[PDB]
Amino acid sequence: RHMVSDKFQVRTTGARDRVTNQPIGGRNVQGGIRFGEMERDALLAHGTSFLLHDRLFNCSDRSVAHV
Amino acid sequence: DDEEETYRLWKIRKTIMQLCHDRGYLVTQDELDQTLEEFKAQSGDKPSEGRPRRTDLTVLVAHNDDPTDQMFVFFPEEPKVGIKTIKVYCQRMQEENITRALIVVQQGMTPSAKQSLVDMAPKYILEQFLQQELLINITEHELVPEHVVMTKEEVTELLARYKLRENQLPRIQAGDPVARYFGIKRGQVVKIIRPSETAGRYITYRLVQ
Amino acid sequence: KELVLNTEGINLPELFKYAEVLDLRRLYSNDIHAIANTYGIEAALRVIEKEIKDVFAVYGIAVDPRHLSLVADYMCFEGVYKPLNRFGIRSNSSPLQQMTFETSFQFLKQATMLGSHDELRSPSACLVVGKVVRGGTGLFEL
Amino acid sequence: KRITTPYMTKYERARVLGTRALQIAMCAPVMVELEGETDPLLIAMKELKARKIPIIIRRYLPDGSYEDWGVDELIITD
Amino acid sequence: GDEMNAHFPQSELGRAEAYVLACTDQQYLVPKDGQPLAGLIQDHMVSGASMTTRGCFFTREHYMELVYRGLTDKVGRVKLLSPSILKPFPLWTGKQVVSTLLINIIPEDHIPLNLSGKAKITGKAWVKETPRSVPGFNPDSMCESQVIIREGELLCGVLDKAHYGSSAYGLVHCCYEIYGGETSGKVLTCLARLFTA
Amino acid sequence: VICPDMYINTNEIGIPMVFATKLTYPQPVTPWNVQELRQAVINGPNVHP
Amino acid sequence: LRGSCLNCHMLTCPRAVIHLLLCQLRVLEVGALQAVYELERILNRFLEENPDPSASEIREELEQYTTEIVQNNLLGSQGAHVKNVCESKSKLIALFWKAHMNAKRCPHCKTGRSVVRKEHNSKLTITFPAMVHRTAGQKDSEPLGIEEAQIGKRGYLTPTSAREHLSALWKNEGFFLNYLFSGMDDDGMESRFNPS
Amino acid sequence: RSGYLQRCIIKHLEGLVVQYDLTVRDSDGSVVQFLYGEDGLDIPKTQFLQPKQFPFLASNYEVIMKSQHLHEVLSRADPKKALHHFRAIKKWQSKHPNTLLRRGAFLSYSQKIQEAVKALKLESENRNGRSPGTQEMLRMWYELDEESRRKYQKKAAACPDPSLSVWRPDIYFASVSETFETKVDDYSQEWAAQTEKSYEKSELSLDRLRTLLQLKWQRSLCEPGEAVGLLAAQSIGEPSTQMTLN
Repeated sequence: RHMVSDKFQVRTTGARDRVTNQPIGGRNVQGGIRFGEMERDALLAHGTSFLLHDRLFNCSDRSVAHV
Repeated sequence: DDEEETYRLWKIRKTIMQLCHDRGYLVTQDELDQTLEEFKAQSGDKPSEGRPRRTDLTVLVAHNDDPTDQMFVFFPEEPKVGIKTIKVYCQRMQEENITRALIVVQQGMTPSAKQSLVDMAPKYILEQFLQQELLINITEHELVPEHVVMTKEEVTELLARYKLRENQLPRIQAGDPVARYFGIKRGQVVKIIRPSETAGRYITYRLVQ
Repeated sequence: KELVLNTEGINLPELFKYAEVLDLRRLYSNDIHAIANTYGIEAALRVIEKEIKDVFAVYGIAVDPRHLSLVADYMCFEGVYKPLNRFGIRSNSSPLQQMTFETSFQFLKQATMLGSHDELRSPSACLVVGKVVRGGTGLFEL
Repeated sequence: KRITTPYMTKYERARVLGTRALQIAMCAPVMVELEGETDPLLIAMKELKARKIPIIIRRYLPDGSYEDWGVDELIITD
Repeated sequence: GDEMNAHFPQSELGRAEAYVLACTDQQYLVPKDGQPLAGLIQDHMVSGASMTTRGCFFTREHYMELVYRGLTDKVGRVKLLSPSILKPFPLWTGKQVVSTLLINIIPEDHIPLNLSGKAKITGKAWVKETPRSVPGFNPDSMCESQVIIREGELLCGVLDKAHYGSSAYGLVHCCYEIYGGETSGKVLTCLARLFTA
Repeated sequence: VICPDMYINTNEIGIPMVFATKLTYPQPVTPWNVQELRQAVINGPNVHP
Repeated sequence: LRGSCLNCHMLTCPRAVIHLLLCQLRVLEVGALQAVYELERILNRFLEENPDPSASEIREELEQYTTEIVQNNLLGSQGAHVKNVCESKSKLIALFWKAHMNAKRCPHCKTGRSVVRKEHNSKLTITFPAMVHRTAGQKDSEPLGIEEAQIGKRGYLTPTSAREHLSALWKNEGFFLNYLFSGMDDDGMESRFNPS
Repeated sequence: RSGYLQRCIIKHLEGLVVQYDLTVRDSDGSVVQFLYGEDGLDIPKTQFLQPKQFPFLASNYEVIMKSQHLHEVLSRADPKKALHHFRAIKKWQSKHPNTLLRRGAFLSYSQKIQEAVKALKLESENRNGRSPGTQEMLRMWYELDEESRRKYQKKAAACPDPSLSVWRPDIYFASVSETFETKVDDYSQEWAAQTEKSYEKSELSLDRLRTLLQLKWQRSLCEPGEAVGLLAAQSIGEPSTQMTLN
């Protein structure tokens, strides 16, 4: 049997969260990826800022604000 | 027990010769390499030789700078040295006009004596030295490096080269035995020639703080 | 073949009374503090490294002797011997990497009570502000 | 002189080849005649080995004061 | 059963820093101590020990077949070699084969390279009881335990775990140090393909 | 989830059609990248590329 | 508040160490270390200067070293910010907190100083001192009020009383608690701190 | 268990960027050291520099020369300092058997005049800071001419500080460390004498070899740019995870 439900997950664009404007998960509305504590520690560790500026900044929650 | 007492006396004499030379004051080579049994010729038994001050080598002169300064070495006999002897040699030093003296006890020193040191300090810098501290060197040891004291010109050449502040050098308070072994105070830099095994023989500047 | 004996316990001042039937020059403690005050800090290092090495060595692992001689000259560079779980790392210019360490509130409180203008070099600071940081790629631009 | 070294720092070559593949990816004049493959990742070797890099590398010295380096002044080599 | 996360950069910057800063080609070794990290796989090592050993005779068409199969067609004009033996039919030997992969895979600029290291299987892996008692010759040299590659044409000895394996002093190990990364990676993939086909 | 297989490189991973089809990459269409992005806007999200 | 006093509304620590650490902090406000270590041989007293002084120790070492380090390329209106000063400042403020919690009696007026207890819901309580403090204080005004009660005088302290207490505390020790609460030089604001 | 140890140790040193001064600094303008580990070498190939990997760059020489483009780099480096400096160091060591010895201005002078002052019988009171056969020479040194003084006080200073310390190995060519120059020298006078007494086809001279090894050194240093602190954090983090054999 499926020891776990071996279904997959994928998303490029679509409906995101309302209050946070972040891609939701679930796999049933085409969810996305999660970057926990260890992934962010690896990102601190590799020595890269442009990767963060590209993924977390440009892709996750980009919003043209005004001050 | 007199045997062991002159044994320790001679140990102290040898290592104070070595501290003198390492301190950079003229000592002849015969002196450093002197047999305990040969030192037995210059002085003898525990009471026969007068233990307290038949051996005060108060006289070895600073010479590279100018043959005028000549630091002082002392050997009291009261295990908790009172301030009275301190005033005694306050007198002896003002009378002869030397500003560098070294003391030795055999149990420690009364706190009030150590305080009475502090106020006379500005010229009267009299280094305290328990007999235990000078039992055997801290420099003759594998892991311990070899230090040299730089002058301010060479520290200046450094600070010019790297373009840095004085708040970026590694730092050390004077209480560390090696620091006192020389007599560095503060705001001075001693490079370190500590060996290595990766490649070997680093050079690193350490700021006394 | 330098014959050895096996002692236990730290009172250095006492060992000297026996002065002529041992080698008081090649003498290091298991403690990192008994020799600290008797010899120095450059005293401490070689023994710190001996110990880390052997604790990995009873298994078989052994890191290259460059990591060790790095981690020495940061966990002890102000004379005294500090730890790094919290004490040494407290000395971090950026309180936000500490905010990332254990509890954001404590080190936010540090930043508010101190009021330092962070020079924006540490990874935490210039990563959270949104610029490119000195880390790896990002020391330079066009 | 410079208290850096004329020599190829791998991060420099890597990141600025990324920058040049970006350059020719977007609107950018085609210096070296694109002999087939449109992709400037495959033509990036051509750019570099033909030395079509007027790019200004702002090597930053310990704090603030920098250097600028055109990639030809290095020792790019096998 | 563990998971794996896939990612793609939107700009050429992240793409290229993955191409070269993050690749296995020029990050081929472990910089912790300077020994390889992406060696060759075990299933493609018994193959190695099968071909390159003192005899496996291929006639022509077979030879050209293997050499094309394991060559990732992008090439252009392909080089060749000459029959090792020439008497009845132009036979070959496997070493001749695998050498071709180098001669075509090590770019036209430079020249192939030497080595005289060692290989995991001892000299006494296939030993038998006792020699006809004769001095002079020794089972020590002129043996099959030591790769002796001279100008990119293996001459004696197997390819054992050492070289295509991820250890110090290996074949894909040294290729990377002096040619770059991409060519070492190409060597690895093509050699594996030959070893499967 | 991942599986131990051979026919991909030690420097290359083979992606299924879902992630190779849904995920994209932006590029202004210059007089030199014409055919590729043209066929891309032809096929789209149903067939690769 | 636990490091404070009730009678004089000052800190439980004597004023001498407070003034010494004030000088030490004003040194740390640029980041100096060797001078932090060299000031200790000299004592500190009230702000005053006169020709031919008596047997006393001065404080203007502070300002003369300040103007000296400004004169030669090592101090500006911003202030220096390095690592060793960060370690030193963290340790010295930790020691100031230790001195806060390591003082039970007041050397100024020898009061009782009823100890206070914290609660995890942002509340403060008052604890009546033991008989030892009531008998050791003085024949004058004692921590025991004009009332007779049984064992246990634990009561809630209203935030207005604690507010006026901290108000007195700050209007007394602002000269220290402003530099403690300003790691950089307070040139742009140059304002006093309010306990509100 | 080893996993939790990794996670504890992950709370660690982060911001240690080796600046363009080639001294490992930190985030806050601080200077924690001067030369990484020894210098530069993060063991990228340091498994390949030193030990018995030369009989591999003895062969394969010409590619390792051309591909490395030595003529492309000879006009941007001067191989002068590393020669005079090393020769002087060599002489100093050759004449100073045991450096680990107190030697100063007139210590040697005293060893010299000790025979004379033992010859003459100049005895006195054991007065202040001295013995009889000492004070006389102590004074004698005063009216001594400064010529022998200069002669002696020349040979009193250290074999000068290390090459790496005064010459930054990025700019100046041939900046090798002590226990590696001994290695290249080992192999120089160990192969040439070998090959001449070997069959020796070997088109290569006893100086191309030197230049080659020195270029491999200068190549093997880690460029500025990489934050060494995280490197060490992982390198202890892996045995922090690999603790789990037991």
